Amino acid sequence: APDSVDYRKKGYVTPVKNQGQCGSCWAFSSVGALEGQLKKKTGKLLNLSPQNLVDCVSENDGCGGGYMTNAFQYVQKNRGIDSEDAYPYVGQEESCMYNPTGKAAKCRGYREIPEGNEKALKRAVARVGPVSVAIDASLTSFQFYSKGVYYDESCNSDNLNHAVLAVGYGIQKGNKHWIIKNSWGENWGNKGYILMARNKNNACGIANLASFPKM
Ligand SMILES: *C(#N)C1=NC([C][C][C]N2[C][C][C][C][C]2)=[C]C(C2=[C]C(C(F)(F)F)=[C][C]=[C]2)=N1
Repeated sequence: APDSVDYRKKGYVTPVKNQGQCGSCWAFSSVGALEGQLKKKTGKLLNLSPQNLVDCVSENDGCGGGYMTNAFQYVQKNRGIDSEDAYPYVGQEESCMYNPTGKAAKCRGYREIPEGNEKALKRAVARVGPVSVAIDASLTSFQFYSKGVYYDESCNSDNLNHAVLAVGYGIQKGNKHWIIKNSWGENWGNKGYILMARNKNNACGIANLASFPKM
């Protein structure tokens, strides 16, 4: 469709994951944006290791939460991130066991979308690929999402408490959206995904903490 993109159809997006009981959403957001850039740069991707991030990004709080920017900084400084197959997800924080022989991607830094600018976010998604985004995911209504374009007037754009991955944008039945990849399993939402309101005054803080890795 004109003025839309869906990166899942272009091979930039791996299967939806389940973080389990661990607060590693940021590690799944981060590996997601890295996966997209792997495909962009090399023509192929593989699953990258969230557990590598949870365990080794000491600036974040493991299963207590974190920021995607810190993970990108880590992959750059560490000269790599392992594959999921080299360093599998266990759902709790463990000692850092990074080994460069399982290295599957690299990072030369990151950029942040100007705060609150959805138009800038759309150009990022159009010109880069999948972009890491933070949202207010606290509402009951967010959690019980199944179909349509999500909008709730109660969403607080200043309460950013959950990390997700913007993998496209479009319009459905006259409602502009972002295609959002979550890490609560394929059972959640619509096969792991949520369509969130686009251009509805930065609904849920969608454009407030957006970043992508340079590769
Ligand atoms: C993700 N996952 C995640 N987890 C946490 C800790 C657990 C939060 N809590 C939410 C309600 C129900 C059960 C558990 C914290 C964060 C977090 C993420 C961000 C970011 F901006 F990066 F999106 C900011 C603050 C906290 N994410």
